[PDB]
Amino acid sequence: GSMERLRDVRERLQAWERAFRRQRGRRPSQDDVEAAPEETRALYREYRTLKRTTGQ
Repeated sequence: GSMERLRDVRERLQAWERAFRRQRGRRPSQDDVEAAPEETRALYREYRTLKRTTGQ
């Protein structure tokens, strides 16, 4: 179905958390969070809130 969206999102999330926890090594800040666009913000905050809350 959505190969372009899934590919972009999947890659965006992977790289995101990748370098994120690599340099940040902790919860993000309003500076980096508000730095990203709406779409990205939702995606990041989504996997971030789910991963942080859940703990998986």
